[PDB]
Amino acid sequence: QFTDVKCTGSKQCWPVCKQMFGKPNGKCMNGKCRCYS
Repeated sequence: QFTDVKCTGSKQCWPVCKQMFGKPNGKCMNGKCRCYS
């Protein structure tokens, strides 16, 4: 899924997603994190 927090690339989005949802991977999109499956 998507997030509503500031990201600075996939790397920052990995822990951020891990925390929010629990999908330790993901990518960033012009400011917000994205998770994977």
